[PDB]
Amino acid sequence: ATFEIVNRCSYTVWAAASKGDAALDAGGRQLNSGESWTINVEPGTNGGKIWARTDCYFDDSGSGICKTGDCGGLLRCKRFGRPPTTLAEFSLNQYGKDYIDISNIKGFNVPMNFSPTTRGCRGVRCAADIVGQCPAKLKAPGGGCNDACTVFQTSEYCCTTGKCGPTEYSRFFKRLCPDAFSYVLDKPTTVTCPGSSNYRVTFCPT
Repeated sequence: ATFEIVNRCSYTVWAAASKGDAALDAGGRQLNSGESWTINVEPGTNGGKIWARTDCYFDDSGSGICKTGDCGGLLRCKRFGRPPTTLAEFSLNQYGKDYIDISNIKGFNVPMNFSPTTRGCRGVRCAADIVGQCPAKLKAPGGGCNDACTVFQTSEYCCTTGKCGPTEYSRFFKRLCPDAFSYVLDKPTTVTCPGSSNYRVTFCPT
């Protein structure tokens, strides 16, 4: 499956793509404002994620740091990134279909649209100004709006017992972005697409 990752932000981002224990394609790359990076993701990838990283520094070897979404200091991510990270999430070729969503379970850093480029399902978008509106207790000094699990480390925010409900903090993300997951047991906003669809993730779509 091909994913075209497009940076429509006025600022440079460093895209990242991983299934948690491995890079997807190169794993990461710089995208200046307006640049497009096409990656190939193996069919049947389960639990894949694409995100943006902000305010990164990398040396010649591809090691450094990002203010948001840092993946162990690597340009070429092989693991998931450090919150806050708006997440484009996908499991492909799962019994004939692909499944896509946007999640704010790990916070929000950059606005995102995640849409098919092929026929047969709709896209999802979280493009509201979540950083600017972020509750004070969730604001990431590094930049971004953390989720409440990251900040407070409770069973209720992290849904550790599988019994949690919505919270004042999850309802903030949900209000700004109804089409993204706001907490682990949120009513799903997952979209069913044709198996072997192709996609585009646009940062700052508006």
